[PDB]
Amino acid sequence: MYSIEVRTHSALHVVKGAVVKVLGSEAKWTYSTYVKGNKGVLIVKFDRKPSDEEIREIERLANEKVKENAPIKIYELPREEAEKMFGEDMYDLFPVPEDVRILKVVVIEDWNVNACNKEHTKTTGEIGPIKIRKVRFRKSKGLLEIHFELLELEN
Amino acid sequence: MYSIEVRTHSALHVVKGAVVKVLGSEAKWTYSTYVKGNKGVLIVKFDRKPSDEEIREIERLANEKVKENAPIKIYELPREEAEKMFGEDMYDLFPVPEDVRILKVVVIEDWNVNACNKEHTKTTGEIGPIKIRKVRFRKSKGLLEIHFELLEL
Repeated sequence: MYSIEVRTHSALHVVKGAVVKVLGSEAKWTYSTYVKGNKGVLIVKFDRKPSDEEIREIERLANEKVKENAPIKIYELPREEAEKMFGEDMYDLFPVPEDVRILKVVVIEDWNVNACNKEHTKTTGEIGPIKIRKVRFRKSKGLLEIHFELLELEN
Repeated sequence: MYSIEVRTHSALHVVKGAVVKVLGSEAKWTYSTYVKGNKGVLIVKFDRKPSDEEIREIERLANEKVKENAPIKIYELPREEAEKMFGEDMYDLFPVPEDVRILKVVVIEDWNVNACNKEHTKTTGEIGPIKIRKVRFRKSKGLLEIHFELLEL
């Protein structure tokens, strides 16, 4: 039985994966993230405002991965042997400081790979249904904002 | 008489200004910077590889600002103050930590405004001629790399 913030934290990886599956490689770079209670904000680098349809497909794909109850594997490799095992993709827009040389790369098979040290749930089913509440595109910096929240319907 | 590093530091702001004059608003966000001796690397967020011509125009503009010997004014306002004086423009792609509440905004009139705490030269003339050695565009992250160096003699 995990907290709601650990839940929400894992959802970020799930939503990130769905964002990429719908929008493609152009949206694979995370700019930043934020978790507060059952609310989360994923900001990914992108160039346009997704149509309401893509947004729904993102949400549905996220929720679908939750139902699949896939395992969230947390490897803890070197840096390079993590580097050419997962590649560039495990990093965010702004890589981790060089004074770090032991990465905890969180992975969800064929979905998302990210260097993260926060606490995660063992499987995706423990996250629960995710709902996207607001999508904001910021032309200037070219950043896409995905606001979502975990739901409490018996979960 | 300033060091080479302080000179190079200042050139960054000059080059940044030139980069925006040529490429426009789309390139106003700095991703990161690096100074080593007389070499500098300005990485700005952008979506394309500038043509050889634009690169030259950047370089020429940069050097033109150096000859103008304009004053590099270093204001030091409390955080929320310098916000509506200079606006979002004084920041980089990734803003400064919230645990900072007193900014040193370096400015070059109608050229560039940036929150920086490094040491700068009083005027642009003390920077000297700037030379761009390599421009790299990274499609994936959408970042443009402007490598340059100050000249000697």
